[PDB]
Amino acid sequence: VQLVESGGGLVQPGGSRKLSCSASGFAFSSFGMHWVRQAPEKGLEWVAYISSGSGTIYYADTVKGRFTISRDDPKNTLFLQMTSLRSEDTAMYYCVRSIYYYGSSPFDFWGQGTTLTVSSADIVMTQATSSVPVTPGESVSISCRSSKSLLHSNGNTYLYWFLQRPGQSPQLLIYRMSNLASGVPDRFSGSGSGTAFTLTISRLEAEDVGVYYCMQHLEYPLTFGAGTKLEL
Amino acid sequence: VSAEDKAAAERSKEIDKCLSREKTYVKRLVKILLLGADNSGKSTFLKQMRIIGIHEYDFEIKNVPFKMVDVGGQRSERKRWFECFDSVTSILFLVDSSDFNRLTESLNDFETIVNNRVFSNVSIILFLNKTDLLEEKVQIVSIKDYFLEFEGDPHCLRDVQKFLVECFRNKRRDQQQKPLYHHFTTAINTENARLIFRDVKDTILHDNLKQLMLQ
Amino acid sequence: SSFAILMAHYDVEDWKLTLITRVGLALSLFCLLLCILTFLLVRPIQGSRTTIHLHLCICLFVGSTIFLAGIENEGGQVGLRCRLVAGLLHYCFLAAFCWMSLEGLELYFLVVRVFQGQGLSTRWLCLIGYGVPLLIVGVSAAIYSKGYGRPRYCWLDFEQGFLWSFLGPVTFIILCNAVIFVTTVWKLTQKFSEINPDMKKLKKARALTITAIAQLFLLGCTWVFGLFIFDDRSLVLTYVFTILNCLQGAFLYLLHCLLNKKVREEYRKWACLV
Amino acid sequence: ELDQLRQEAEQLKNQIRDARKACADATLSQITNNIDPVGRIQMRTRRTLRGHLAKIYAMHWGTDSRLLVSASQDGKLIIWDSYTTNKVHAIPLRSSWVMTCAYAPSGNYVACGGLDNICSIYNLKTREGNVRVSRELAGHTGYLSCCRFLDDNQIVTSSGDTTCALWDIETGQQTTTFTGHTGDVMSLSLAPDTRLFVSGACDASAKLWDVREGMCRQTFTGHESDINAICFFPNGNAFATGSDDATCRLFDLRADQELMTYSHDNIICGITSVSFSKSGRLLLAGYDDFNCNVWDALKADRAGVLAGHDNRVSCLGVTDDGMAVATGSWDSFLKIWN
Amino acid sequence: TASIAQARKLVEQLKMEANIDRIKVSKAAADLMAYCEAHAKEDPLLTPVPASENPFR
Repeated sequence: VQLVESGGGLVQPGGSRKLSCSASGFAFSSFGMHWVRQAPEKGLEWVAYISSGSGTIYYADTVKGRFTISRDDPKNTLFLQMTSLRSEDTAMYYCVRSIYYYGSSPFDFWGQGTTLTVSSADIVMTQATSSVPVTPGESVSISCRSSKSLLHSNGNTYLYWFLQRPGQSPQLLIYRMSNLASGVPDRFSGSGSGTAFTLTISRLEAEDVGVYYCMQHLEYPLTFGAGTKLEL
Repeated sequence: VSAEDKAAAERSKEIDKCLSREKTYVKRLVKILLLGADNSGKSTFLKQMRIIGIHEYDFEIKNVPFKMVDVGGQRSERKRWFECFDSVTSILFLVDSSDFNRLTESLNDFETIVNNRVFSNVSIILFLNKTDLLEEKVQIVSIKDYFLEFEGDPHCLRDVQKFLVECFRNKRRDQQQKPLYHHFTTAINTENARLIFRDVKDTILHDNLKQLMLQ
Repeated sequence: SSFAILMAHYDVEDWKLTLITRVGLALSLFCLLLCILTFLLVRPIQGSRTTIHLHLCICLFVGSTIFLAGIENEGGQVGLRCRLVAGLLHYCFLAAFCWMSLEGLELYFLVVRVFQGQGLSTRWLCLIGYGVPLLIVGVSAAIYSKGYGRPRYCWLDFEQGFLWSFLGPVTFIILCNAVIFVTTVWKLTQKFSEINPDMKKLKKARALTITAIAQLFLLGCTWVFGLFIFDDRSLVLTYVFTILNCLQGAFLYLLHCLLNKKVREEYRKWACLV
Repeated sequence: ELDQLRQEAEQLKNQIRDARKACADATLSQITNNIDPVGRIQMRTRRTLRGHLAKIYAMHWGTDSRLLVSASQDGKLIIWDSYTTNKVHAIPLRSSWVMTCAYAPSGNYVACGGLDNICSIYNLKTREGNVRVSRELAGHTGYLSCCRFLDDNQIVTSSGDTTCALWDIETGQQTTTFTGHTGDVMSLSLAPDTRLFVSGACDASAKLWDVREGMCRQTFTGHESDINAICFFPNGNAFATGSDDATCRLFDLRADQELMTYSHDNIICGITSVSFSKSGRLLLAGYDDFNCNVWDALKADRAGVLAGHDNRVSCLGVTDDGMAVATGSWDSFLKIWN
Repeated sequence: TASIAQARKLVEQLKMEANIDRIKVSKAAADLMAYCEAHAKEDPLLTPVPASENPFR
């Protein structure tokens, strides 16, 4: 598939802005859309969520009431509109696809994002460490912590592992805490105990470095961790 | 109830609405089963009706849908499985009359088809096809050279026509719970739909009134 | 003080009429209740006709119960109870008549257009049946709210012609259904020979006499006589009206429930089960 | 000549008859005359699946015992989640008169076929997000009765032209054909070891077939009319058939003769579908009397009845874990029983 | 000589169907009931399960 976003730039305090996303290669009329943000030197944060059929919309707590999310099915274009920007809105944005039915793998394809510059029930995650020196040929385990049980009554577990290689968009490593996504080498795994989770990589090789992230999707909102950087 | 089965329920509701959009069309549909012969000009009749293994045709007349089923010479199937046409309201039979040597063959098919159990509550619409070569052959070739029970003269067309219709009609055991109909068409190619429409309307009215008469 | 006072126009009083009214309404109420039960219980017969039958039976039951309970007044000053009783009776009987009109329209679809490409949704039928009576009662109350209640009865006063508030909707219905009935019977007499080929003249005649009488007691044409009850010099029509229309529900069941074959089959199945 | 060959065939038939008769040292009823009756089975509806607009004709369970596919004579397949009565997929078909369906073991593919004489194979896991057709298999001269997957690349097909075929999906060409019946064929089933398969053919005869060779190994007789259903016992050396004689029969492939007959005097309608249970103790069958009957296989008696439908029952299925039963009938509803 | 070929084919089929190893009925019945009784303890339809673990309860 393919997703292309547009609308970045530099703005003065006050005023408004608009961002657009255009899809190509798949059935846009059966998927659900998420908008995610990123600080210049820090972790990720969820911005907004819209669903196919235009039935449900969820917004973020930090920006509710200034933003609006919308879609147009026949032209395959998704819009986000923002107003009254402050210095706390300097960030780089991304779009995400996800589909929900029995057996699906949400958060599979990530776009390329864009840049924008301006002149107590939530579950909090904590990343174990910021940097771990390793060598090729060894094995590595990277773990993060949570504040509540992530096992729902129906057998599921909701923690997601993504990877961000240098200068690229995120790619899915593990969905629903134990599974493996398509197009990924078979040397990855994931496991952990209640509220404490860990991703395992064997046979460290080249182009296997970056920063790893663990995300939760039990109940809105979505919350990220700090991120863990790896040095080979 | 788990933030992800809610999306599943929404997906199921969308599919349910998409299905329920079609019930109003399924409930107003009339099915006809077409039977004919290789020399009976079935293709010309279908073409002139302004339409378009098994062929399907769908059209509409005066805001009523119609579906027609063409069996491409599978009548060799003589088992109950092949009687899955129990929803049909009429059987339309095209039969030739100018080639006398084949007439008997047609009857042997006719008596086989209309005497099955599933078709006891359906109507039969008979077409004697093209019915104008007779006007130029009854004075040339006598119809007594192939049949012996005929009583009239070889040249009067009306006697021959009555004889043909009687021979076709005398093939039904416990003749009819719903009547048999018949017409003569050569190249009309314009009026056939009206005749089919009237006959179907009469059959459905027959059933409605019999339902109303519950004493 | 009988059941013929609803369409009365001269304050008729006689004890024989009262006795006829009591007996007829008792039998009607019993039959109608058991009608509603049977139509709720038997499965193989759902459709538009079952729905309209059910609603008509409910309306008749409620209206007859109210009438038999509370028509007679104290004979003096009129309180709020008498006015409320008058309004409730007016609403109930108009609802029954509208369900009868819907029955006529169903028959039109069934016999005129044989094609089964039409039909109505339960929601719209319920809206039409119970909606127009509410509007009529509301407008009538708004124009002249002092007409409800009478010195001797809790029914509509004769002043300003207010009684026509019941004879307006009724008449217009009959003159429509009277058409449909004729058409239906006519067509049966062009078809019976082709549906029952082994019947003689008596069988056919009896089959065209047991069906028409059954259809008369839904298309509410048995009421026509009552439109002429306006003289003290004409009591034969009043007696005909009372005796025939008090037995409406009993005739409905004897015609549309016992004499149906599938209903007897389900009754026998019920007996076998229990 | 012809007479000598016919006489040799008659001698071989007499040899087969004598061999079959010599091995009948006991009846099935006498060995199992000390086994406790199952008692009474009172099953009940757990969920009712609604949405079809016409008559159901076939259904198949999945390999995880949670998902199923159903098909009707309006041109639609539906993939249901049976736990929450959710609809997972709705696939439109190209022809309306379709008489079989199947569910691939790996959970990636489905199949369908009918009066168009062509078998269609559909793919479920796609990067674009839709379910799209992958293969069309053609080559038969008559209508199509049943088709069952074997692997992700090999499929088996039976038609009413008196032949059966084994197909390689990747290439699109038959690798072996089975001939030897006289009348048309109705139903087939596959053993757990996936090396042999059985089919019945509307001549009161049934045959067992070998896949790796192409030759018929044995045939059995005994009915009096068409055969409408067939199924495999769990261990792969037995099978049971139903017929329009209202009589059910149980055959074994190593005794080379008939074993058990199920019949009753109050039944005058034939059998449409037959299925087995996990332990082989319940034999379930749908009839034309508007219901389904639960038989004790080793006793040949009536153990239970399922009488929830308003029309003829034509689809019956049992789970891979043993937890549910599914029924489909002409009333446009599916039911799940436990 | 189509009839001769057909008769020869029928004779070959019958000859192949003749020389097949056979056993008694009692052994087959014993194997069937043994298989049934071996797994009789794990059949949910024949023997019910507690209500708590049932997906359809």
